[PDB]
Amino acid sequence: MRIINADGLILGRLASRVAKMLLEGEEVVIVNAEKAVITGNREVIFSKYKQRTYPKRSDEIVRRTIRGMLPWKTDRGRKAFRRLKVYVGIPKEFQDKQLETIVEAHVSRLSRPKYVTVGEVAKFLGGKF
Repeated sequence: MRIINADGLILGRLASRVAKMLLEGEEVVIVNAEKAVITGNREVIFSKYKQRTYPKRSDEIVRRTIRGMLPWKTDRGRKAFRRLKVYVGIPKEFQDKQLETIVEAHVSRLSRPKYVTVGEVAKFLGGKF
């Protein structure tokens, strides 16, 4: 399996790359889901997700975003989605494992980064975490 640390990764980019991994047969675990980021204006992002509510918890938001990038309705999409596990923080079983990142998804690769974390969106919506 491949364990990805979502800390500082742009949600959309993270989701697109992970969807491809799942379709290619890889088992993917995402940790620190609440630390992934969404670029844009804070009020606009909050409003957008407020209208969608749809999961309100960080891990669920990340899971749903990835589901939308897969051929969900098909048999190939369902099988791929089954190989995904998402968690907030880093559960005990993954604390001493190698955590990978996705360089292309780093928000730090942006010149003028404006963003909020998934956790901040979850808190705003009333999610547990």
